[PDB]
Amino acid sequence: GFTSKDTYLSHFNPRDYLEKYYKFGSAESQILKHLLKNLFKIFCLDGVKGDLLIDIGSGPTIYQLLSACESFKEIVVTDYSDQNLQELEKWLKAAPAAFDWSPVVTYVCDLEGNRVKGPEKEEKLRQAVKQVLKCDVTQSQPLGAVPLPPADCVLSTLCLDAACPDLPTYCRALRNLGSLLKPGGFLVIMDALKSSYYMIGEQKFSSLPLGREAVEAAVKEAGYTIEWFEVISQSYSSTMANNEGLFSLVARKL
Ligand SMILES: Nc1ncnc2c1ncn2[C@@H]1O[C@H](CSCC[C@H](N)C(=O)O)[C@@H](O)[C@H]1O
Ligand SMILES: CNc1cc(C)c(C(N)=O)c[n+]1C
Repeated sequence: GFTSKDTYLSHFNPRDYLEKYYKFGSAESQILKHLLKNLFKIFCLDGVKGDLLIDIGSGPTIYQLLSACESFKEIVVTDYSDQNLQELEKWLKAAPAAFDWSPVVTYVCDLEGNRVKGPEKEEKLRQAVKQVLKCDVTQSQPLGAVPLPPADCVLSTLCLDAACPDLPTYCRALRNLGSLLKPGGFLVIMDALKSSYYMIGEQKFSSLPLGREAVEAAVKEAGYTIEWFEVISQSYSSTMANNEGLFSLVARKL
């Protein structure tokens, strides 16, 4: 009774997803602001840095990487959907048909103290992203046959509830992402709480409805130690999903 992963290849419209959730012109904008403040805190205020960050289930979005590119030499973006990766690549290659992230970029520049302007920030992100890869979090080797050095950080925003049909798969996915991480490496997860679906227009997608206790327990079971865990009550618009807030966590691999 859960969305099949092949539905992501064919029925997840990347430009419609961006239009629906990331236009930043709403509950969606309030959530985006909070996600950005947390990412800024992690990568710029806390010591989350290194040579390599792997972003898991990036979809067609870059917002989750804007603060990260200040702290990581290389960012690898990954997703199950080739269509999502193509939409991402349109922005990376600064193509005229690319999504306009400029209000989000400006917001991050403001958070970071206006040290740089939008164009410099976008260029820094474009230079950090060297690889755009296929991933499947449900597999023991999420990146398949593709070899990568162990990462300093694995980040995943709004992916794991959508990718995991049940709690045992969710715990296994956390172990699978851990295989990409160096010992003592950072795991950064942000996702919806108690959400059983989300919509992109008329297209419905399943979500695993987890509470904060189940998320914490799965992260400890998967071999991590939690540094901090935050719950926000703000939910997406009623037309989009049925979540009861969002969580953010930073953990280290044992
Ligand atoms: N098994 C799986 N492994 C990896 N990615 C998967 C997956 N099942 C679904 N996904 C991806 O999970 C994403 C959910 S959308 C979240 C996109 C983005 N990180 C954001 O913050 O908005 C989609 O891009 C979808 O292709
Ligand atoms: C904004 N993107 C969202 C939003 C929600 C609420 C869910 C979910 N897990 O229900 C998944 N995605 C990918």
